[PDB]
Amino acid sequence: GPTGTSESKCPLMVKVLDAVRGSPAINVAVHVFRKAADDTWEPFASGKTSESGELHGLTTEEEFVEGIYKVEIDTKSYWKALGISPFHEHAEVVFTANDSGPRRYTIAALLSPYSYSTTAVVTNPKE
Amino acid sequence: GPTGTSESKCPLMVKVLDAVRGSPAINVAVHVFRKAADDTWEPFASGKTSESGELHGLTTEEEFVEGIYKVEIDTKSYWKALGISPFHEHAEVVFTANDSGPRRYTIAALLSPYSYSTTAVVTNPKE
Amino acid sequence: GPTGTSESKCPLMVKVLDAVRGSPAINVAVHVFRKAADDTWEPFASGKTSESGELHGLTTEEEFVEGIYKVEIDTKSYWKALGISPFHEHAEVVFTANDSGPRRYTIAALLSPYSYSTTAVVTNPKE
Amino acid sequence: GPTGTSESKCPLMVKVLDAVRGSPAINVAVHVFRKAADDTWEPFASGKTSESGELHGLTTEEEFVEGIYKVEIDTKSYWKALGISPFHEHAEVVFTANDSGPRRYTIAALLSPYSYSTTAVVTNPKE
Repeated sequence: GPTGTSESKCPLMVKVLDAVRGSPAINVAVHVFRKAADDTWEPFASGKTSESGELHGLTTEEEFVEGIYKVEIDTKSYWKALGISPFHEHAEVVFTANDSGPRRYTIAALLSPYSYSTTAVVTNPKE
Repeated sequence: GPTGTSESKCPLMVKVLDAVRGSPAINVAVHVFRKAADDTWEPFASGKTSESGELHGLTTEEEFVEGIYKVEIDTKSYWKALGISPFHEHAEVVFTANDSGPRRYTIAALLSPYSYSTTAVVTNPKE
Repeated sequence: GPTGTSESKCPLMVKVLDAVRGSPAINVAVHVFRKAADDTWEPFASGKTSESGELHGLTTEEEFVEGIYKVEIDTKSYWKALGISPFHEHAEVVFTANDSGPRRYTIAALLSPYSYSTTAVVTNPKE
Repeated sequence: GPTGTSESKCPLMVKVLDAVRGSPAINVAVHVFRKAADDTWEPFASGKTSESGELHGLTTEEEFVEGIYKVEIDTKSYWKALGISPFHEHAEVVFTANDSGPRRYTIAALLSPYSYSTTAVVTNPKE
Protein backbone atom coordinates (compact mmCIF):
# COMPACT_ATOMS: atom_id res chain seq x y z
CA GLY A 1 0.00 0.00 0.00
CA PRO A 2 1.17 3.61 0.70
CA THR A 3 4.72 3.42 2.06
CA GLY A 4 7.89 5.49 1.86
CA THR A 5 11.35 5.05 3.38
CA SER A 6 11.13 1.47 4.64
CA GLU A 7 7.88 0.16 6.05
CA SER A 8 8.68 -0.07 9.76
CA LYS A 9 7.07 0.54 13.15
CA CYS A 10 5.27 3.58 11.69
CA PRO A 11 6.49 6.29 14.05
CA LEU A 12 5.06 8.82 11.59
CA MET A 13 1.89 8.63 9.53
CA VAL A 14 -0.08 11.01 7.34
CA LYS A 15 -3.86 11.12 7.04
CA VAL A 16 -5.51 13.34 4.42
CA LEU A 17 -9.25 14.02 3.97
CA ASP A 18 -11.30 15.89 1.37
CA ALA A 19 -13.97 18.16 3.00
CA VAL A 20 -15.82 18.84 -0.29
CA ARG A 21 -16.62 15.25 -1.08
CA GLY A 22 -16.56 13.73 2.38
CA SER A 23 -13.92 11.19 1.48
CA PRO A 24 -10.21 10.51 2.14
CA ALA A 25 -7.91 12.31 -0.34
CA ILE A 26 -6.49 9.55 -2.52
CA ASN A 27 -3.17 9.68 -4.39
CA VAL A 28 -1.98 12.89 -2.77
CA ALA A 29 1.84 13.32 -2.97
CA VAL A 30 3.49 13.90 0.38
CA HIS A 31 7.15 14.87 0.90
CA VAL A 32 8.89 14.79 4.27
CA PHE A 33 12.05 16.76 4.88
CA ARG A 34 14.41 17.04 7.79
CA LYS A 35 16.28 20.24 8.66
CA ALA A 36 19.97 19.73 8.11
CA ALA A 37 22.67 21.47 10.14
CA ASP A 38 23.26 23.69 7.09
CA ASP A 39 19.65 24.59 7.81
CA THR A 40 18.23 23.46 4.51
CA TRP A 41 15.41 20.95 4.01
CA GLU A 42 16.92 17.72 2.85
CA PRO A 43 14.64 14.99 1.43
CA PHE A 44 13.71 12.23 3.90
CA ALA A 45 10.65 10.25 2.77
CA SER A 46 7.71 10.67 0.38
CA GLY A 47 4.77 8.82 -1.12
CA LYS A 48 1.12 9.04 -2.34
CA THR A 49 -1.80 8.59 0.10
CA SER A 50 -3.77 5.35 -0.36
CA GLU A 51 -7.46 4.45 -0.87
CA SER A 52 -8.16 5.30 2.74
CA GLY A 53 -6.14 8.47 2.38
CA GLU A 54 -3.30 7.25 4.55
CA LEU A 55 0.47 7.09 4.10
CA HIS A 56 2.44 4.60 6.23
CA GLY A 57 5.98 3.19 6.36
CA LEU A 58 7.48 6.58 5.67
CA THR A 59 10.32 6.01 8.09
CA THR A 60 11.75 3.80 10.78
CA GLU A 61 12.20 4.37 14.47
CA GLU A 62 15.98 3.98 14.25
CA GLU A 63 16.16 6.59 11.47
CA PHE A 64 13.46 8.88 12.84
CA VAL A 65 15.68 10.86 15.22
CA GLU A 66 15.00 14.14 17.03
CA GLY A 67 14.92 17.14 14.72
CA ILE A 68 12.75 19.54 12.77
CA TYR A 69 10.66 17.85 10.14
CA LYS A 70 8.55 19.38 7.43
CA VAL A 71 5.64 17.49 5.95
CA GLU A 72 4.55 18.97 2.63
CA ILE A 73 1.27 17.93 1.05
CA ASP A 74 0.63 18.63 -2.64
CA THR A 75 -2.86 20.02 -2.32
CA LYS A 76 -2.90 22.05 -5.53
CA SER A 77 -2.54 19.03 -7.85
CA TYR A 78 -5.22 17.29 -5.83
CA TRP A 79 -7.77 20.03 -6.47
CA LYS A 80 -6.65 20.52 -10.06
CA ALA A 81 -7.38 16.88 -10.77
CA LEU A 82 -10.94 17.45 -9.55
CA GLY A 83 -11.26 20.47 -11.84
CA ILE A 84 -11.47 22.77 -8.86
CA SER A 85 -9.33 25.92 -8.60
CA PRO A 86 -7.50 26.05 -5.24
CA PHE A 87 -5.90 28.87 -3.26
CA HIS A 88 -2.76 27.33 -1.73
CA GLU A 89 0.28 26.07 -3.58
CA HIS A 90 0.52 23.25 -0.99
CA ALA A 91 0.14 22.68 2.74
CA GLU A 92 3.12 22.47 5.11
CA VAL A 93 3.39 21.13 8.63
CA VAL A 94 6.62 22.10 10.50
CA PHE A 95 7.33 20.47 13.83
CA THR A 96 10.08 19.34 16.26
CA ALA A 97 10.15 15.66 17.03
CA ASN A 98 11.33 14.84 20.55
CA ASP A 99 12.24 11.69 22.43
CA SER A 100 10.86 12.45 25.88
CA GLY A 101 7.38 13.15 24.55
CA PRO A 102 5.07 10.39 23.24
CA ARG A 103 6.21 8.13 20.42
CA ARG A 104 3.96 7.67 17.38
CA TYR A 105 3.02 10.75 15.26
CA THR A 106 -0.09 11.05 13.17
CA ILE A 107 -0.39 14.21 11.13
CA ALA A 108 -3.92 14.85 9.82
CA ALA A 109 -4.99 17.31 7.15
CA LEU A 110 -8.58 18.23 6.16
CA LEU A 111 -8.79 20.04 2.86
CA SER A 112 -11.07 22.53 1.09
CA PRO A 113 -10.25 24.65 -1.96
CA TYR A 114 -9.68 27.79 0.18
CA SER A 115 -8.95 26.30 3.50
CA TYR A 116 -7.11 23.52 5.25
CA SER A 117 -6.85 22.33 8.85
CA THR A 118 -4.14 20.25 10.33
CA THR A 119 -3.89 18.25 13.53
CA ALA A 120 -1.28 16.16 15.27
CA VAL A 121 -2.20 13.13 17.31
CA VAL A 122 0.77 12.12 19.50
CA THR A 123 0.35 8.89 21.46
CA ASN A 124 2.21 5.98 23.00
CA PRO A 125 0.57 2.99 21.26
CA LYS A 126 0.79 2.07 17.56
CA GLU A 127 -1.72 4.88 17.03
CA GLY B 1 -26.86 52.17 21.85
CA PRO B 2 -30.28 50.64 20.91
CA THR B 3 -32.41 49.11 23.65
CA GLY B 4 -34.92 46.27 23.98
CA THR B 5 -34.55 45.00 20.40
CA SER B 6 -31.54 45.49 18.05
CA GLU B 7 -27.73 45.87 18.34
CA SER B 8 -27.51 47.79 21.63
CA LYS B 9 -23.77 47.19 21.51
CA CYS B 10 -24.22 44.07 19.39
CA PRO B 11 -23.89 41.62 22.23
CA LEU B 12 -24.47 38.82 19.74
CA MET B 13 -22.96 38.64 16.22
CA VAL B 14 -22.63 35.82 13.67
CA LYS B 15 -20.05 35.54 10.84
CA VAL B 16 -20.05 32.82 8.22
CA LEU B 17 -17.36 31.97 5.65
CA ASP B 18 -17.39 29.63 2.61
CA ALA B 19 -14.31 27.37 2.48
CA VAL B 20 -15.03 26.21 -1.14
CA ARG B 21 -15.20 29.67 -2.77
CA GLY B 22 -12.96 31.69 -0.44
CA SER B 23 -15.74 34.12 0.28
CA PRO B 24 -18.25 35.13 2.91
CA ALA B 25 -21.35 32.94 2.94
CA ILE B 26 -24.10 35.38 1.93
CA ASN B 27 -27.83 35.04 2.54
CA VAL B 28 -27.43 32.28 5.10
CA ALA B 29 -30.53 32.10 7.32
CA VAL B 30 -29.83 32.12 11.04
CA HIS B 31 -32.28 31.27 13.86
CA VAL B 32 -31.52 31.94 17.56
CA PHE B 33 -33.42 30.27 20.38
CA ARG B 34 -33.24 30.57 24.11
CA LYS B 35 -33.79 27.70 26.50
CA ALA B 36 -37.24 28.26 27.97
CA ALA B 37 -37.96 27.70 31.66
CA ASP B 38 -40.01 24.62 30.66
CA ASP B 39 -36.88 23.13 29.05
CA THR B 40 -37.86 23.89 25.45
CA TRP B 41 -36.40 26.19 22.79
CA GLU B 42 -38.19 29.50 22.39
CA PRO B 43 -37.56 31.58 19.22
CA PHE B 44 -35.26 34.42 20.23
CA ALA B 45 -34.13 36.16 17.01
CA SER B 46 -33.44 35.45 13.30
CA GLY B 47 -31.92 36.94 10.23
CA LYS B 48 -29.77 36.35 7.19
CA THR B 49 -26.12 37.11 6.63
CA SER B 50 -25.21 40.07 4.49
CA GLU B 51 -22.76 40.54 1.58
CA SER B 52 -19.96 40.43 4.12
CA GLY B 53 -21.25 37.15 5.57
CA GLU B 54 -22.21 38.97 8.74
CA LEU B 55 -25.29 39.23 10.89
CA HIS B 56 -25.68 42.14 13.36
CA GLY B 57 -28.68 43.63 15.19
CA LEU B 58 -30.08 40.29 16.27
CA THR B 59 -30.56 41.44 19.89
CA THR B 60 -30.04 44.18 22.45
CA GLU B 61 -28.08 44.15 25.75
CA GLU B 62 -31.22 44.44 27.88
CA GLU B 63 -32.98 41.60 26.01
CA PHE B 64 -29.94 39.34 25.95
CA VAL B 65 -30.29 37.98 29.47
CA GLU B 66 -28.61 35.02 31.06
CA GLY B 67 -29.66 31.68 29.59
CA ILE B 68 -28.65 28.88 27.27
CA TYR B 69 -28.96 29.89 23.61
CA LYS B 70 -28.95 27.99 20.38
CA VAL B 71 -27.65 29.50 17.13
CA GLU B 72 -28.81 27.43 14.21
CA ILE B 73 -27.26 28.04 10.76
CA ASP B 74 -29.13 26.83 7.69
CA THR B 75 -26.13 25.41 5.92
CA LYS B 76 -28.10 22.86 3.88
CA SER B 77 -30.14 25.53 2.00
CA TYR B 78 -26.86 27.36 1.32
CA TRP B 79 -25.08 24.51 -0.45
CA LYS B 80 -28.26 23.43 -2.22
CA ALA B 81 -28.58 26.91 -3.65
CA LEU B 82 -25.02 26.42 -4.95
CA GLY B 83 -25.67 23.10 -6.70
CA ILE B 84 -24.00 21.01 -3.96
CA SER B 85 -25.49 18.27 -1.81
CA PRO B 86 -24.19 18.81 1.74
CA PHE B 87 -23.85 16.33 4.55
CA HIS B 88 -25.30 18.23 7.53
CA GLU B 89 -28.88 19.42 7.97
CA HIS B 90 -27.49 22.53 9.60
CA ALA B 91 -24.91 23.69 12.10
CA GLU B 92 -26.02 24.30 15.70
CA VAL B 93 -24.08 26.22 18.33
CA VAL B 94 -25.32 25.87 21.93
CA PHE B 95 -23.83 27.89 24.82
CA THR B 96 -24.55 29.59 28.14
CA ALA B 97 -24.52 33.35 27.70
CA ASN B 98 -23.98 36.18 30.24
CA ASP B 99 -23.97 34.00 33.35
CA SER B 100 -21.28 36.11 35.13
CA GLY B 101 -22.04 39.51 33.63
CA PRO B 102 -22.94 40.58 30.09
CA ARG B 103 -20.38 39.92 27.36
CA ARG B 104 -20.18 40.37 23.58
CA TYR B 105 -20.34 37.21 21.46
CA THR B 106 -19.08 36.65 17.90
CA ILE B 107 -19.97 33.19 16.64
CA ALA B 108 -17.81 32.42 13.57
CA ALA B 109 -18.49 29.58 11.15
CA LEU B 110 -16.31 28.14 8.31
CA LEU B 111 -18.33 25.93 5.95
CA SER B 112 -17.59 23.10 3.52
CA PRO B 113 -20.14 20.61 2.16
CA TYR B 114 -18.97 17.78 4.41
CA SER B 115 -17.36 19.82 7.15
CA TYR B 116 -17.78 22.93 9.35
CA SER B 117 -15.71 24.58 12.09
CA THR B 118 -17.20 26.95 14.58
CA THR B 119 -15.40 29.33 16.91
CA ALA B 120 -16.49 31.87 19.49
CA VAL B 121 -14.77 35.15 20.37
CA VAL B 122 -15.90 36.57 23.74
CA THR B 123 -15.44 40.14 24.89
CA ASN B 124 -16.11 41.95 28.16
CA PRO B 125 -17.47 45.31 26.90
CA LYS B 126 -15.98 48.73 27.70
CA GLU B 127 -17.24 52.30 27.19
CA GLY C 1 -14.19 -1.70 23.92
CA PRO C 2 -16.44 1.32 23.05
CA THR C 3 -19.73 -0.05 21.74
CA GLY C 4 -23.40 0.91 21.85
CA THR C 5 -26.53 -0.68 20.39
CA SER C 6 -25.17 -4.07 19.31
CA GLU C 7 -21.67 -4.34 17.93
CA SER C 8 -22.32 -5.00 14.25
CA LYS C 9 -20.96 -4.09 10.82
CA CYS C 10 -20.23 -0.57 12.11
CA PRO C 11 -22.22 1.50 9.63
CA LEU C 12 -21.69 4.47 11.95
CA MET C 13 -18.64 5.41 13.99
CA VAL C 14 -17.55 8.39 16.04
CA LYS C 15 -14.00 9.70 16.31
CA VAL C 16 -13.16 12.46 18.80
CA LEU C 17 -9.84 14.31 19.18
CA ASP C 18 -8.50 16.86 21.67
CA ALA C 19 -6.67 19.78 19.90
CA VAL C 20 -5.17 21.18 23.14
CA ARG C 21 -3.28 18.07 24.11
CA GLY C 22 -2.82 16.44 20.72
CA SER C 23 -4.53 13.24 21.77
CA PRO C 24 -7.82 11.39 21.18
CA ALA C 25 -10.60 12.49 23.58
CA ILE C 26 -11.08 9.53 25.91
CA ASN C 27 -14.29 8.69 27.79
CA VAL C 28 -16.42 11.28 26.03
CA ALA C 29 -20.18 10.49 26.24
CA VAL C 30 -21.91 10.34 22.87
CA HIS C 31 -25.68 10.08 22.34
CA VAL C 32 -27.28 9.28 18.99
CA PHE C 33 -30.90 10.11 18.31
CA ARG C 34 -33.20 9.48 15.41
CA LYS C 35 -35.98 11.88 14.39
CA ALA C 36 -39.32 10.26 14.99
CA ALA C 37 -42.42 10.94 12.90
CA ASP C 38 -43.70 13.01 15.84
CA ASP C 39 -40.56 14.97 15.05
CA THR C 40 -38.89 14.52 18.39
CA TRP C 41 -35.42 13.06 18.99
CA GLU C 42 -35.84 9.58 20.33
CA PRO C 43 -32.82 7.79 21.86
CA PHE C 44 -31.04 5.35 19.53
CA ALA C 45 -27.51 4.49 20.73
CA SER C 46 -24.89 5.94 23.07
CA GLY C 47 -21.52 5.20 24.63
CA LYS C 48 -18.14 6.63 25.81
CA THR C 49 -15.20 7.01 23.38
CA SER C 50 -12.31 4.58 23.98
CA GLU C 51 -8.53 4.93 24.51
CA SER C 52 -8.11 5.77 20.86
CA GLY C 53 -11.04 8.15 21.07
CA GLU C 54 -13.33 5.99 18.99
CA LEU C 55 -16.85 4.67 19.48
CA HIS C 56 -17.91 1.57 17.49
CA GLY C 57 -20.82 -0.89 17.46
CA LEU C 58 -23.32 1.88 17.99
CA THR C 59 -25.82 0.31 15.63
CA THR C 60 -26.45 -2.36 13.06
CA GLU C 61 -27.03 -2.15 9.35
CA GLU C 62 -30.49 -3.71 9.62
CA GLU C 63 -31.51 -1.16 12.27
CA PHE C 64 -29.67 1.80 10.77
CA VAL C 65 -32.38 2.86 8.31
CA GLU C 66 -32.77 6.09 6.33
CA GLY C 67 -33.66 9.07 8.48
CA ILE C 68 -32.38 12.13 10.29
CA TYR C 69 -29.88 11.33 12.99
CA LYS C 70 -28.38 13.57 15.60
CA VAL C 71 -25.04 12.78 17.16
CA GLU C 72 -24.50 14.69 20.38
CA ILE C 73 -21.07 14.83 21.98
CA ASP C 74 -20.72 15.88 25.63
CA THR C 75 -17.85 18.28 25.22
CA LYS C 76 -18.48 20.39 28.31
CA SER C 77 -17.88 17.53 30.79
CA TYR C 78 -14.77 16.63 28.84
CA TRP C 79 -13.22 20.06 29.31
CA LYS C 80 -14.47 20.35 32.88
CA ALA C 81 -12.63 17.17 33.77
CA LEU C 82 -9.43 18.78 32.50
CA GLY C 83 -10.10 21.85 34.63
CA ILE C 84 -10.61 23.95 31.54
CA SER C 85 -13.63 26.25 31.14
CA PRO C 86 -15.38 25.61 27.79
CA PHE C 87 -17.78 27.68 25.68
CA HIS C 88 -20.25 25.15 24.26
CA GLU C 89 -22.75 23.09 26.20
CA HIS C 90 -22.06 20.21 23.75
CA ALA C 91 -21.49 19.60 20.05
CA GLU C 92 -24.23 18.34 17.72
CA VAL C 93 -24.04 16.81 14.27
CA VAL C 94 -27.39 16.61 12.39
CA PHE C 95 -27.52 14.67 9.14
CA THR C 96 -29.75 12.61 6.80
CA ALA C 97 -28.64 9.06 6.21
CA ASN C 98 -29.48 7.74 2.75
CA ASP C 99 -29.32 4.37 1.03
CA SER C 100 -28.23 5.36 -2.46
CA GLY C 101 -25.16 7.19 -1.19
CA PRO C 102 -22.10 5.38 0.23
CA ARG C 103 -22.49 3.01 3.17
CA ARG C 104 -20.24 3.44 6.21
CA TYR C 105 -20.34 6.76 8.17
CA THR C 106 -17.50 8.14 10.22
CA ILE C 107 -18.23 11.33 12.09
CA ALA C 108 -15.11 13.12 13.34
CA ALA C 109 -14.89 15.92 15.88
CA LEU C 110 -11.79 17.99 16.79
CA LEU C 111 -12.19 19.93 19.99
CA SER C 112 -10.83 23.10 21.61
CA PRO C 113 -12.30 25.00 24.57
CA TYR C 114 -13.82 27.68 22.27
CA SER C 115 -14.02 25.88 19.04
CA TYR C 116 -14.87 22.57 17.44
CA SER C 117 -14.70 21.18 13.91
CA THR C 118 -16.60 18.28 12.56
CA THR C 119 -16.18 16.14 9.47
CA ALA C 120 -17.98 13.25 7.86
CA VAL C 121 -16.13 10.57 5.96
CA VAL C 122 -18.60 8.56 3.84
CA THR C 123 -17.17 5.53 2.05
CA ASN C 124 -18.00 2.11 0.67
CA PRO C 125 -15.50 -0.11 2.54
CA LYS C 126 -15.45 -0.87 6.29
CA GLU C 127 -13.97 2.62 6.65
CA GLY D 1 -5.08 55.14 -0.73
CA PRO D 2 -1.37 54.82 0.26
CA THR D 3 1.17 53.91 -2.42
CA GLY D 4 4.45 52.00 -2.63
CA THR D 5 4.47 50.86 1.02
CA SER D 6 1.44 50.48 3.36
CA GLU D 7 -2.29 49.62 3.09
CA SER D 8 -3.08 51.21 -0.30
CA LYS D 9 -6.44 49.45 -0.11
CA CYS D 10 -5.04 46.75 2.15
CA PRO D 11 -4.55 44.18 -0.56
CA LEU D 12 -3.13 41.84 2.07
CA MET D 13 -4.54 41.37 5.60
CA VAL D 14 -3.98 38.72 8.29
CA LYS D 15 -6.36 37.78 11.15
CA VAL D 16 -5.51 35.33 13.91
CA LEU D 17 -7.82 33.81 16.54
CA ASP D 18 -7.08 31.75 19.69
CA ALA D 19 -9.28 28.63 19.96
CA VAL D 20 -8.26 27.95 23.63
CA ARG D 21 -9.21 31.36 25.08
CA GLY D 22 -11.96 32.44 22.67
CA SER D 23 -10.08 35.59 21.81
CA PRO D 24 -8.00 37.22 19.11
CA ALA D 25 -4.37 36.13 19.16
CA ILE D 26 -2.54 39.36 20.02
CA ASN D 27 1.10 40.19 19.41
CA VAL D 28 1.62 37.32 16.99
CA ALA D 29 4.64 38.02 14.75
CA VAL D 30 4.00 37.63 11.04
CA HIS D 31 6.62 37.46 8.25
CA VAL D 32 5.71 37.67 4.53
CA PHE D 33 8.07 36.54 1.78
CA ARG D 34 7.83 36.59 -1.96
CA LYS D 35 9.28 33.92 -4.21
CA ALA D 36 12.39 35.48 -5.73
CA ALA D 37 13.29 34.99 -9.39
CA ASP D 38 16.19 32.77 -8.26
CA ASP D 39 13.69 30.45 -6.55
CA THR D 40 14.35 31.66 -3.00
CA TRP D 41 12.21 33.51 -0.44
CA GLU D 42 12.85 37.23 -0.22
CA PRO D 43 11.57 39.16 2.84
CA PHE D 44 8.50 41.06 1.70
CA ALA D 45 6.85 42.52 4.84
CA SER D 46 6.39 41.82 8.59
CA GLY D 47 4.46 42.90 11.60
CA LYS D 48 2.57 41.81 14.68
CA THR D 49 -1.13 41.40 15.23
CA SER D 50 -2.95 44.02 17.23
CA GLU D 51 -5.45 43.84 20.13
CA SER D 52 -8.05 42.72 17.62
CA GLY D 53 -5.77 39.95 16.33
CA GLU D 54 -5.41 41.81 13.06
CA LEU D 55 -2.56 42.93 10.88
CA HIS D 56 -3.09 45.69 8.26
CA GLY D 57 -0.71 47.96 6.34
CA LEU D 58 1.69 45.19 5.41
CA THR D 59 1.82 46.24 1.73
CA THR D 60 0.48 48.54 -0.96
CA GLU D 61 -1.36 47.73 -4.23
CA GLU D 62 1.55 48.90 -6.40
CA GLU D 63 4.11 46.85 -4.40
CA PHE D 64 1.94 43.76 -4.21
CA VAL D 65 2.73 42.40 -7.66
CA GLU D 66 2.09 38.99 -9.08
CA GLY D 67 4.13 36.23 -7.45
CA ILE D 68 4.05 33.37 -4.99
CA TYR D 69 3.99 34.61 -1.39
CA LYS D 70 4.56 32.97 1.93
CA VAL D 71 2.81 34.15 5.12
CA GLU D 72 4.55 32.70 8.13
CA ILE D 73 2.86 32.97 11.55
CA ASP D 74 4.99 32.56 14.66
CA THR D 75 2.58 30.35 16.52
CA LYS D 76 5.24 28.67 18.67
CA SER D 77 6.31 31.94 20.40
CA TYR D 78 2.62 32.66 21.01
CA TRP D 79 1.82 29.49 22.94
CA LYS D 80 5.16 29.57 24.74
CA ALA D 81 4.35 33.04 25.98
CA LEU D 82 1.11 31.50 27.34
CA GLY D 83 2.78 28.65 29.24
CA ILE D 84 1.87 26.01 26.63
CA SER D 85 4.17 23.78 24.61
CA PRO D 86 2.80 23.70 21.04
CA PHE D 87 3.28 21.10 18.37
CA HIS D 88 4.08 23.22 15.28
CA GLU D 89 7.10 25.45 14.75
CA HIS D 90 4.82 27.88 12.98
CA ALA D 91 2.02 28.04 10.45
CA GLU D 92 2.91 28.78 6.82
CA VAL D 93 0.47 29.86 4.11
CA VAL D 94 1.80 29.74 0.52
CA PHE D 95 -0.23 31.03 -2.46
CA THR D 96 -0.07 32.71 -5.86
CA ALA D 97 -1.28 36.28 -5.61
CA ASN D 98 -2.68 38.66 -8.28
CA ASP D 99 -1.97 36.43 -11.28
CA SER D 100 -5.17 37.50 -13.14
CA GLY D 101 -5.55 41.03 -11.82
CA PRO D 102 -5.06 42.50 -8.34
CA ARG D 103 -7.30 41.20 -5.57
CA ARG D 104 -7.66 41.75 -1.81
CA TYR D 105 -6.53 38.92 0.46
CA THR D 106 -7.57 38.17 4.05
CA ILE D 107 -5.64 35.23 5.48
CA ALA D 108 -7.47 33.98 8.60
CA ALA D 109 -5.94 31.63 11.16
CA LEU D 110 -7.58 29.71 14.08
CA LEU D 111 -4.98 28.38 16.53
CA SER D 112 -4.81 25.59 19.11
CA PRO D 113 -1.61 24.10 20.57
CA TYR D 114 -1.81 20.94 18.47
CA SER D 115 -3.95 22.23 15.65
CA TYR D 116 -4.53 25.19 13.29
CA SER D 117 -6.99 25.96 10.49
CA THR D 118 -6.31 28.55 7.87
CA THR D 119 -8.75 30.12 5.44
CA ALA D 120 -8.50 32.74 2.73
CA VAL D 121 -11.16 35.26 1.70
CA VAL D 122 -10.52 36.79 -1.75
CA THR D 123 -12.07 39.97 -3.07
CA ASN D 124 -11.98 41.73 -6.43
CA PRO D 125 -11.77 45.41 -5.35
CA LYS D 126 -14.27 48.13 -6.31
CA GLU D 127 -14.21 51.94 -5.99
